[PDB]
Amino acid sequence: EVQLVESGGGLVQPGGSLRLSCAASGFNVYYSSIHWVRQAPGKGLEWVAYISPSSGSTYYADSVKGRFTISADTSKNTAYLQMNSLRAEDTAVYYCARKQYSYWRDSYWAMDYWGQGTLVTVSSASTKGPSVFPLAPSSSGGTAALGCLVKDYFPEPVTVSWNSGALTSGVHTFPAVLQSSGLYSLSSVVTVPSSSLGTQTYICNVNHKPSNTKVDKKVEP
Amino acid sequence: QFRVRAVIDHLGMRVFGVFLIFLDIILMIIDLSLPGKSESSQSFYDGMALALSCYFMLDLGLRIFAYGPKNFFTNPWEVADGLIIVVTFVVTIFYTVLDEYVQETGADGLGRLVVLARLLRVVRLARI
Amino acid sequence: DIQMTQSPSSLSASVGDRVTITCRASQSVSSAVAWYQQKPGKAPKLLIYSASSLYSGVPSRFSGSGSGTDFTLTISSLQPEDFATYYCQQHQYNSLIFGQGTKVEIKRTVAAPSVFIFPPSDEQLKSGTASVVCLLNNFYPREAKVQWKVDNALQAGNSQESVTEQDSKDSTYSLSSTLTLSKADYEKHKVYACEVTHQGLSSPVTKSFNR
Repeated sequence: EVQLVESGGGLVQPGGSLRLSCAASGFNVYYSSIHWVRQAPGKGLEWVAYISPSSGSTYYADSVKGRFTISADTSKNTAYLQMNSLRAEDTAVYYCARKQYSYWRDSYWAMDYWGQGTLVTVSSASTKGPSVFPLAPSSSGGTAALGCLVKDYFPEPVTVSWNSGALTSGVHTFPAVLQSSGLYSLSSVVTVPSSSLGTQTYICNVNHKPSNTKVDKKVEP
Repeated sequence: QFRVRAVIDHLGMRVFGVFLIFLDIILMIIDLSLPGKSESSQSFYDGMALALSCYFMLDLGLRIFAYGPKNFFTNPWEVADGLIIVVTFVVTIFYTVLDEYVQETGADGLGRLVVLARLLRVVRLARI
Repeated sequence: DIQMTQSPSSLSASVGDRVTITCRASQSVSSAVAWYQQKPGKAPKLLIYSASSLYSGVPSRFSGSGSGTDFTLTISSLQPEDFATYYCQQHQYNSLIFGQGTKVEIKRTVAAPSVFIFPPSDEQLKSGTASVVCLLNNFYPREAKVQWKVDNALQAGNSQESVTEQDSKDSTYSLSSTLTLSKADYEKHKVYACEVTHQGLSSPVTKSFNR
């Protein structure tokens, strides 16, 4: 019954600004304490910001000090993080998390409930929808493997499902790699018994919300 | 009125009260004589350090309602003593409960001045 | 400035082993230390708080032990769904510091990839480029090699690999090699093959097509 739903992340030009909204559910923020902890792609966890509308004190990390401004509105029960003068190094996934106050001498409290995590990308590279190319199963037999290729998009990520979420057994959607060109590109494969080819229609459902692109591609031999 | 006064100023209660003034300093001394103990062990030492600081606030709360608030004004041996109990209670309730305090102070000597001011109580009870 | 050194950097262990991650502090910092588990793509979830106190829902196998400046996350019986990264943290705000992180991998029986080859779609060939995909499906260990060969010519510098996170049902990796060429260069050759060298294979397996 306790949830931290966050939003606001996206693409933003370096030097520009962007605000993250961490909405709270099932507790009064006015009594507890909300942190921002980000994570750069393929890197460790880094604590960034802190706030408690109780005391009203706020603390920042050195790498964001002077640029970031963590506020909170107890009216809507939501903590805000204003990111100004954004550098390329700030490109990370931002989580917000709650930690209630300890009144003893053990500090027997940690950050139990975290947020969902929102992606903040800081670049000048333009938004570009993906194109999908069906990985067609070729040479009843054993088990045939098909898929589709989501190519040449920016920025991350893309969500790729199968048969509108019907087929989910033995589906591997690989992590996206950044091509030498500067665009991301991943492929979603699925294994199915050869018996089912032709008589069972397979479609991969690609969605790239950054560019507002959504495409459902039919894979056939 | 003064119906509870017939029970509180009983000489079986005051020996217990001063016994607590000594007990507090005992426990607080075993505390600082064992630097680096268990986490649950530094919990009931501070448990009593607060419990015995609230008793002397309730006791000082009963020695005003059932004793007369005007007996303290022209009594310098009861103004400074009540002031000590208040100061000790505030500093203890901070140090134990309210750790919201994370502002700079260079480690305030109030955690020390209160440990010192807990000797002055025993000092004045050997003067009465 | 408290240095949180989390050792080891990464570890690999079979199912049901006793895993012991250690987090050393730069000085005496009480016993208010947390242990978080994060699965790739998801948000970090709390396992241990105050260095020994278990959180609700967390399995019995997760235990916390603090000794000196060294704190210890211990998993008694390792599970295939314990594939994650683990971090140690601190309590009391405005002083909370994360650890380096430990990557935990499941060791298991050898499995040979299922190799598949994919010729570039006509729809892509229309665009001006072609992409040949070499799929390695469900293998172990992660140590697999994929070489590209167009008409016996070993391509190098024009392909990109990508490996999924270890599966949480069988602990097998899946690899994907993308060979990107120009339409003109794709037309100029016939036999396209990807050659897979892996431990699970007693000999290098090659899959090929034409046109």
